[PDB]
Amino acid sequence: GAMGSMERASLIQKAKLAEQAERYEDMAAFMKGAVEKGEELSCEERNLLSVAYKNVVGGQRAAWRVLSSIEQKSNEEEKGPEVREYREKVETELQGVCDTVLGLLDSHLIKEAGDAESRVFYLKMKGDYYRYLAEVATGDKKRIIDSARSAYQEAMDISKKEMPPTNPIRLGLALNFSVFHYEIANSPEEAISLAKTTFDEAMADLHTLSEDSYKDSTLIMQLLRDNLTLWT
Amino acid sequence: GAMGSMERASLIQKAKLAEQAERYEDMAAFMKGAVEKGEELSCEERNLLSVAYKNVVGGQRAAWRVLSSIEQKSNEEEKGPEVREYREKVETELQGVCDTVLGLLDSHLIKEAGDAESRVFYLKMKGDYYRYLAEVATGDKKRIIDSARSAYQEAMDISKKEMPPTNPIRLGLALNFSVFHYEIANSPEEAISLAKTTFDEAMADLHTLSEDSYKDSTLIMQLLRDNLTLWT
Amino acid sequence: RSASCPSL
Amino acid sequence: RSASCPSL
Ligand SMILES: *C[C@@H](C*)C(=O)OCC
Ligand SMILES: *C[C@@H](C*)C(=O)OCC
Ligand SMILES: [Cl-]
Ligand SMILES: [Cl-]
Ligand SMILES: [Cl-]
Ligand SMILES: [Cl-]
Ligand SMILES: [Cl-]
Ligand SMILES: [Cl-]
Ligand SMILES: [Mg+2]
Ligand SMILES: [Mg+2]
Repeated sequence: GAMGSMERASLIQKAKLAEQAERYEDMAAFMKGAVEKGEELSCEERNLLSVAYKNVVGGQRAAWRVLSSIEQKSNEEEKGPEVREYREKVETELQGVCDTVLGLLDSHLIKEAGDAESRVFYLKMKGDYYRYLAEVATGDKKRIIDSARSAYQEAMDISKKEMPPTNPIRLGLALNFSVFHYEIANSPEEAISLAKTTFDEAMADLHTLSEDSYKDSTLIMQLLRDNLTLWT
Repeated sequence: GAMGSMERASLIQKAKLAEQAERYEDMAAFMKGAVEKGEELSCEERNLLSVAYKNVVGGQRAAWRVLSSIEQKSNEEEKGPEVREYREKVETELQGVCDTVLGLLDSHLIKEAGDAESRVFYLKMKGDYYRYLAEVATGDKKRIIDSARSAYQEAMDISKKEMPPTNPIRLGLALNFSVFHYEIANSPEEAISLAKTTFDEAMADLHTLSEDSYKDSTLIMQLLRDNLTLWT
Repeated sequence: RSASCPSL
Repeated sequence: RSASCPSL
């Protein structure tokens, strides 16, 4: 496509407007449109893509959790199929959005990504979208979990070789990978160890940053520390 | 319709679930479905209908205002047609939602409403949805404004004859009608006079209420007083 | 801006 | 619940 007739620059402009109006679903469609033009994304464009879909999927994940919890409470008086039906409806939409993002990554964002920044970014995204599929999977959960792990590990390998320890995406990758270990893969010890080593290595690299870079790194570092305080 | 195959009671149940999950768009579709079954709505059902659409339209109105304001700032460097196009897109969707609600009221909620409670409720809704159309209208603004006024006045006439002055819907009707006068019809004096007389008449009827009724009336009364503090 | 009756 | 990296 519906965005096939619009200029790439117009889609990017509209995505920024949709962000200001908090129209994340529109923002996502504009950015899908932009990606399907077939040109590589700049840093700012990758960010818009990421914000759009994280907000769309964020809303669906929160609804899903509300509904699963009502559903689980009902399996402790008989209320009919409605709770399960609606939970399945929300779940199905959630899986379609994740399938949309993973399709974009596979056609052809990841294979065209040559620079460490872009490649790490896209592999992290892939990890996160499999992680979201894993949160709702029951019967294939194992293959989904392994696809998440494999994308995260590939991104971690490149980020460790190619980026400084305070790089915000390296940090955000490690944070999300640690949440994977703790909440999805049932490995709280792996989670805690990754969070601690990530925090410590960033700490020792703060001295190299400007005041602005410093502010960006330390924000993600606080979330690592918040999780460590929760997990310990 | 898409809800034509689902049970009325199942649509109502799902609407309540959608509310808990903050899926207002789903909530609205379920309640449209429920209305199209052709049975009159109970008090609780009317409330669900009202919450669903007010939230859907609330989101669109806020986006529209963000975009109009960017558009107006651009008519003080030339940026192309994108801002206007997107503002028009949001506007068009907003007008479709208002058209959906007014269609439901006209087929056949209002004409089947015999009791004062239901009839006031539906006429107020009609006033509010024309008011939302009026907020975005430029070229027909006059007829839209008059359709709003006429629905509000008809509801005010019934509410004054049939309901006590502290009745929450009578109060909420007067509040919304006063906002109409101030923001839409350019009659700040009418607005202030309606708010004051409404507040004063409720004040003198508080003594008749239980503690629970008392709490419901006084919440709306505070908003009247908040507007009076703004307008004076 | 004036407050209208909130959702609810 | 653990916090993941926020949107941005
Ligand atoms: C939150 C996202 C995963 C990221 O790394 O952002 C960098 C600030
Ligand atoms: C907010 C709506 C218009 C109304 O009257 O609610 C009653 C509490
Ligand atoms: Cl949205
Ligand atoms: Cl459903
Ligand atoms: Cl992979
Ligand atoms: Cl919604
Ligand atoms: Cl558009
Ligand atoms: Cl009328
Ligand atoms: Mg029982
Ligand atoms: Mg200039």
